[PDB]
Amino acid sequence: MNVIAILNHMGVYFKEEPIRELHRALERLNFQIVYPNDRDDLLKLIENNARLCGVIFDWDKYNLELCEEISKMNENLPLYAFANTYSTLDVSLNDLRLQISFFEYALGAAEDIANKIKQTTDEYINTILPPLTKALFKYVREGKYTFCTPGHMGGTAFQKSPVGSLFYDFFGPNTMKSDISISVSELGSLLDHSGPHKEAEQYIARVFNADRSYMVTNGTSTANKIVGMYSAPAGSTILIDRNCHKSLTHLMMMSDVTPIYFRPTRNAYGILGGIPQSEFQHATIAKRVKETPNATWPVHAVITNSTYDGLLYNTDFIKKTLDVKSIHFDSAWVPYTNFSPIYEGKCGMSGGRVEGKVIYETQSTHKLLAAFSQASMIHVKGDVNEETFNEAYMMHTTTSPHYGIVASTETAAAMMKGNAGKRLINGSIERAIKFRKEIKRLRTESDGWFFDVWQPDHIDTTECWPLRSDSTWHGFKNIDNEHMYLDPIKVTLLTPGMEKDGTMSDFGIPASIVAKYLDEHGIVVEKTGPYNLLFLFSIGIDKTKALSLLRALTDFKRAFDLNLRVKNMLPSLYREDPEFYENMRIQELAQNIHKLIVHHNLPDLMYRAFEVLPTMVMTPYAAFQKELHGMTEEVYLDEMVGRINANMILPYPPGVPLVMPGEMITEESRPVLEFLQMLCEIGAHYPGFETDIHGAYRQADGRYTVKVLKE
Amino acid sequence: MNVIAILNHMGVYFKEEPIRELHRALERLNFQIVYPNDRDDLLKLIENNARLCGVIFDWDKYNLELCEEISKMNENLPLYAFANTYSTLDVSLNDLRLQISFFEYALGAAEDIANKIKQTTDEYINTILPPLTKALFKYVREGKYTFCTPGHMGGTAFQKSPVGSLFYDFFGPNTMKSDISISVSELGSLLDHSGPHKEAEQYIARVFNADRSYMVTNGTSTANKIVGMYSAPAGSTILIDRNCHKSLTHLMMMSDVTPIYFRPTRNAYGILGGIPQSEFQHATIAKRVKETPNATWPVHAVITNSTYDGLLYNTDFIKKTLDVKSIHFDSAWVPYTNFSPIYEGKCGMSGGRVEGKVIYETQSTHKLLAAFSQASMIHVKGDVNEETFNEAYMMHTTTSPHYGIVASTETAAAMMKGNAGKRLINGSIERAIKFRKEIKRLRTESDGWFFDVWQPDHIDTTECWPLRSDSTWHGFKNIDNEHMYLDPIKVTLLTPGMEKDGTMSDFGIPASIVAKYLDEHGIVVEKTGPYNLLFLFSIGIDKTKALSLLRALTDFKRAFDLNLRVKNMLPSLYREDPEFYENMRIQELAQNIHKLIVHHNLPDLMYRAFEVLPTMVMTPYAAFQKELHGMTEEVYLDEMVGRINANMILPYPPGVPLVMPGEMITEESRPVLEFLQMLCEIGAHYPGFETDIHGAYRQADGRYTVKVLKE
Amino acid sequence: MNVIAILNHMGVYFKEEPIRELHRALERLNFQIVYPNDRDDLLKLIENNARLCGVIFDWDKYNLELCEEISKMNENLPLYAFANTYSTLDVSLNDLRLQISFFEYALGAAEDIANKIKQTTDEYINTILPPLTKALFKYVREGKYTFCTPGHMGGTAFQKSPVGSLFYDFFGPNTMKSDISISVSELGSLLDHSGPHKEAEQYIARVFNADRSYMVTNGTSTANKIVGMYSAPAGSTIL
Ligand SMILES: *Cc1c(COP(=O)(O)O)cnc(C)c1O
Ligand SMILES: *Cc1c(COP(=O)(O)O)cnc(C)c1O
Ligand SMILES: *Cc1c(COP(=O)(O)O)cnc(C)c1O
Repeated sequence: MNVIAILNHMGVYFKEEPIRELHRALERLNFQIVYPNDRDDLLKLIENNARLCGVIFDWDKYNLELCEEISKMNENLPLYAFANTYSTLDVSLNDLRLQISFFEYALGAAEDIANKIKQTTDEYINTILPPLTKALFKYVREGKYTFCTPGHMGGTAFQKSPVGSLFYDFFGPNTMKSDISISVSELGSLLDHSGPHKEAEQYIARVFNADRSYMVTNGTSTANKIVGMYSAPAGSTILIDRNCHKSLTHLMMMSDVTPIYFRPTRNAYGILGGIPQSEFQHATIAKRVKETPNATWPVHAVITNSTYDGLLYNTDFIKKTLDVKSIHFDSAWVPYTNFSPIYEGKCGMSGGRVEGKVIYETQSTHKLLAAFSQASMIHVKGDVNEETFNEAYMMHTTTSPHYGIVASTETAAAMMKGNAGKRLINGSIERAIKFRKEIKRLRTESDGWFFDVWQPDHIDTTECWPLRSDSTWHGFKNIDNEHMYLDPIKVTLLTPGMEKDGTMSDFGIPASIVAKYLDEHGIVVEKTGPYNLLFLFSIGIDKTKALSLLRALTDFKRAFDLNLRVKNMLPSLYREDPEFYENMRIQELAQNIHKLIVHHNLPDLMYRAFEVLPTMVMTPYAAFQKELHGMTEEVYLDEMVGRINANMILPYPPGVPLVMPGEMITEESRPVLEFLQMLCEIGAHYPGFETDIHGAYRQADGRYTVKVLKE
Repeated sequence: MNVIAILNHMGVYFKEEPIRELHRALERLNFQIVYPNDRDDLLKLIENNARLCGVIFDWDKYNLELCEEISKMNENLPLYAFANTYSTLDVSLNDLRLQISFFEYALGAAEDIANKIKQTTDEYINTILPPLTKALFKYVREGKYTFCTPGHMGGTAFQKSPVGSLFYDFFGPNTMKSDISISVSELGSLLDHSGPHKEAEQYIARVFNADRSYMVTNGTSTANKIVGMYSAPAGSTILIDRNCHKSLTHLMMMSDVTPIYFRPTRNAYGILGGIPQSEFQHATIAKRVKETPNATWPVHAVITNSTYDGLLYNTDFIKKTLDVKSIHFDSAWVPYTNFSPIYEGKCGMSGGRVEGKVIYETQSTHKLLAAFSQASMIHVKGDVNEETFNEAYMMHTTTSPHYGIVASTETAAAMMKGNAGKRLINGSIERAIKFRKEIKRLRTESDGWFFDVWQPDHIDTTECWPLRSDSTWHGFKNIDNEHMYLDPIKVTLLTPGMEKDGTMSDFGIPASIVAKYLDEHGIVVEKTGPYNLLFLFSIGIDKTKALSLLRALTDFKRAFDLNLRVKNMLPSLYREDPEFYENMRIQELAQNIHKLIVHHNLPDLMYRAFEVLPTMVMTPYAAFQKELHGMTEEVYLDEMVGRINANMILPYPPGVPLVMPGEMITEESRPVLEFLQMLCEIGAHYPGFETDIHGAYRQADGRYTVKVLKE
Repeated sequence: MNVIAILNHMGVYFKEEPIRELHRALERLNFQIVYPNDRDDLLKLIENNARLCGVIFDWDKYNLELCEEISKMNENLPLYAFANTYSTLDVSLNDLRLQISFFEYALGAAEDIANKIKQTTDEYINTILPPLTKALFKYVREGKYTFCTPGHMGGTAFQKSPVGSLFYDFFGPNTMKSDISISVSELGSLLDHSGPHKEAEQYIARVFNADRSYMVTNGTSTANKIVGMYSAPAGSTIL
């Protein structure tokens, strides 16, 4: 932050001479001097260059063309405008947040002007930063408190060991000095909720529109277990979603509760939809209570909004139909549904406090924002006990938190405040919609097959495309209108190979081959398998990272139409088995895999398997108790009908659980077992595409083994 | 790491000319050149300067005086010794780990020598570093895999926001690039325990002498709950220590178990001793099972070794008398009991595998070592199930671990391996023993009172001082011999004010006033209150931080003997209440507080209160169930006899729990209630020394309120 | 105030090399470096030279010949003494007012040492000066309050008149900026006897051994008329 802009050359000498004298004075305090050209030149030095804090221009030249466009980007940006004798303001310059510092054209006084710019720049730094981060940066340059934790104390022990000097010189001197615990008086403690930590929690909830919010320092996987243990006593009933996370499954194994799984919607490509509106009724929930042994009235509900693919729900209908006093929303993929008018009424924070209910959200911080890993939040909207919810937060958070992540956790809430942060959320949406139009433009004009974006036929708008009932792009039968939304920054590329009715075709390329082709250039697909390609277009994807993805997609069509070899296209796959992948081309491998999907019938053995649910004998908490006593055994995959599993089956593809720990496969869940045996055959012929199931151990013959319980 | 040493000036020209030519060649690749004088000069450039990797000296001048002292410090340190024509080795140079690189004195070949030094230096970096850290540093300069988590992607989003540029320019560009998740193929995942993470768990367990060790990324407070949820089913019996931690209390409130509290020893100064040998008997444990309703055979035991003050126990006697198959040792203060011969047989890892038992330890990493915060380990010594214990670890660690802390967790185990790490553990002990002798030297020679170290009269040794039965320095009656140890790096300053029998005196200064006086110069007291001052002498405490503590202690005697004012000595205390602390001196405040301790009788109302235990009605897990249902109420402190509390009482001073959540104060625990009412009176007369109890809330009249359960 | 003294030479290289690295780091923040000779050389750099604030010497060489003579001349004078491994204090160093800052001989950390000396020097300035004078110097560097008396406002009107530029350039920029009236909130007023002016009256009386003392701004000739008009009514008798 040391860029000073000097716009507009008057041509006279009594105005350019003070500029030349100031040029030699600002460089003595480390400041970069730039000279833009016209009005459009200064506008490009703010959106692209974020390290600018000084704009020098003539006030009697552009008093209305610069005070309006700059105010729409940054409000507290200092403006070192130079006025004259006959200078005045304008009536249209009253409702604009600006910081204009006037000066004169006096010779010899250039030294006093340089001291005022440095003092004004320090005021801008001490304003846009939160008080928690301000106390961290001040303690590095001035704090000298000895005998504190940790033992390194800014890297003192690293300067005495030969191996410790390499780890300290990589990050930097200012990196280890900010690693302090609760051994500081002028910073308070995180568990005490006092001092700078008290004002930090009120600053995040005010920007994100909330009443009280904490700072989880162990990722979202930990924040879901703290809230789940607040409104679920031993022996109650919870309403967890079927499309849950690995951490959400362990929550059912740590508390003696009786969960009730929902019935989400799904298509044939593998993209899971959402929970229908009929499941939130009173006659639907109460019907499953009597059918499930040992189950009372549900007091907590876990809703995955959005899912792993990115599909927003309708919170305006759940907060009125679902009769749960503690409704939870797993907002681990949408930490931005507030800073844009196309996201109002789509989350729990949008709106107001529900009478007699409370909304919990675990907005991830390190997922789709800009902060260190292992960072999460707990958004509470309602009237809860402060002395009770505080004890549950200390059950998973240590007494010495890492302030390096805490400073970045609150930073994400400050980077989005104001018009400077709205240009990053709306900017990523405009870059995502532009990428969606570049696919349809290069599809009809191309000569052959081309990738397709899972989007409606009409994308001539900047909002969330609703999933209506008279469309064929989504392919969700019996879908509810005004309930399923689409995330514009969640572009899902649909590779050719299937039709629009859900059947198979004759010519197509699976998404597993494209996933490895993008890895050679440094692109890893977020979700691949059947015929989908999920990508993340958050604030970290600029115009360079977005255009680099389109160029790699055009190279795959050129290499496939010319029929190239595997060695001259996929060097990483050739090193796995050079003998088998010798005389093989890109067209021979793409056609042999497509025939195996039609032969084994993948879309049918996957849709019917995920629809039915195995018979849940006991609660997931009771299954973990038998494992600690040693009553577990390893059986074959073909010999397991009528047994209780011990772990959760997570087959890849897709990425959703199959059998929960504590269920039994009877005659109702017959297609469930057929889905596991089909992946063991298709993933054994060609190397590289082996079967990936988190729970199936590979032996020395080919047959996988599962972990069940003793009879 | 770029320091090259050139020792011994022969005086000739055919040997000094290649040195001058090499001086201009090594500077082109960023290397600092130093020229030591005699033999003692080179020895000071290694212990103090850890960034050295090149030693150039004549082989035919000091072939035995340098190859022996350097080998005792660093083994893999390269030695760029220059040999001659008539050069040979020595018989005494066979059992020494060195790396000697021979060269010649050729003109013009100085460029080829610089390439060999840079290549040898790169081999030294790629050897002393663990494979997990090596893969993290290499991924920064080569790995460019985009479209992955976290969202910042090396700090890309920070370059677009004005406030984000100030946070990216603080830690450094190489800091954000090293923040990656499990979205990397060549680094594996932490939950999968494969790849670099698989070899990292074996490298730590080998140095720390263990079979399997993990890396907890949420501090030690979280790792204690992982072991507690493995050998303690719902309805069993655990043996938790009375001197537990805040996280250990929440473990009893999350699992339906029946804990049995021990009876640790204690004196009058507030320093808690340890568990006697009689509590580990079979007739003592089985007697408390019948007296406690709903209690079976104990299957798990939690032993706090060491405590908060630093007192090692006797693991050689516990592992034979205590009949518990799952014995836990809370080693949250001794992460170094395997690098010195004066610590053998004092921890659970020392020795061998116990037949039919298993030892669990939670060594703290960010306490007395050198690593980032929120880092812990789980040491397992026994025969446990791998597929069962792994599920308990994933119930508290997120799926995307922060590799910045994981790389530093294994670094702490790598910085101590070899003789280079033994000089830091034994070096901190030598600096601690030297500090203990400087107190007794400045006590008799001084003219007046002086601080005293809680140590025996004979400290003329370098080992752990045992607590015998014929000594008066410890003041623990009915103590067991060869069971209580002393940590030399845990110096506890005993301020004058009490006698050696446990009564009170006439002249003394409390430790609370000294605690605030040390904060002015930059010294934070770890534990204070009655008449004790606990400090931490880790590896980070060098000779500068050690000598700075003695100077501040001598300044307190000078300011007190001359009778100075509070405003001219304690500026922080004067700003709290300038009106009351106006006409007050340092002698008037030190004498008024000492009379309040004798009047209210603190040592008697604290020793008898901690001895007796309240009547535990229900288990701590059952007390948390009534809090979620809204059956709590706030009552006065004077009206609570016969009620069940909801929170844990943690009064300061000292720092140990008083009443556990789920206990009742009857007629047996009468002194327990008197201890809470005594602190409310002594901490209300003079500002700054208010009553600090983690459980009692301050109202608007003076009387504190507690949180109990409804009848 | 920017003179740093480095006394004695141990002759070794692991102690003189950190001195050479610190020599190039202290000059970047405007600090003069002097190299005294023997013990009598450092004593002449304190009584004669008053702009000195840093004394660097070996702790294991003159631990009693320097900590006694310097204490007899200045109490809050910082002492940047470098200690070693086998270093300790003396029993005759308990009743002496000194400010000893310990360091090491580590290479590469010369930049961090320069930041500790600059902050220690700033703490020395903010301690020996009274709070009234300290608040006046900070108001000049940090103070953009407009529409206040007097009319010059740090010398603003002097930059417009040709004759006024000769009077403003004679004293200095920091001279006219320190001439402020009671138009400042964080400095209080002299007639109100509150804020910094309240603590200044109690500080002067404590130095000159008194209970209360004011500050007359019109010489002694005016102070004699204030006391005379307090204990001499109309028609009384004075001696
Ligand atoms: C990725 C994810 C998590 C894990 O996020 P972390 O911050 O790494 O713990 C938890 N829940 C959901 C729904 C996720 O998608
Ligand atoms: C300090 C301490 C802890 C907490 O350590 P962290 O690594 O910060 O989690 C836990 N137990 C004991 C006994 C402690 O002293
Ligand atoms: C010199 C003198 C004065 C005048 O002093 P000023 O401070 O200039 O007013 C007054 N009284 C006596 C006795 C003097 O000697």
